[PDB]
Amino acid sequence: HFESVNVLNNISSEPMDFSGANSLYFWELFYYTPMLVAQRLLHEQNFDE
Amino acid sequence: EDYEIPSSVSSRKDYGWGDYYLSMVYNGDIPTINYKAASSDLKIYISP
Repeated sequence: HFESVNVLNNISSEPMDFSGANSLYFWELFYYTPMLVAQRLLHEQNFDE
Repeated sequence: EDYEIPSSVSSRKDYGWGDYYLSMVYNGDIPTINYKAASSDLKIYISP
């Protein structure tokens, strides 16, 4: 049924989950936070920032 | 003790495209770095 199956014997860890329980917080750190900040700077005309 | 050697590598130092931009060797890594040592004898074990 499979094209291939392999055991990843060198993998003891995995990437942080942006769909998981703490995704909320990561989402605010990486996307929402900077979008909030940019919007404010735009309103205040600090275009470069 | 003797040498401070990183245990793994995930961050690339460089990369590039293959011919005609149709492929790339990319996001590879070094899951494990082990080492042994003796005076003037440093042995690095890399599992890339």
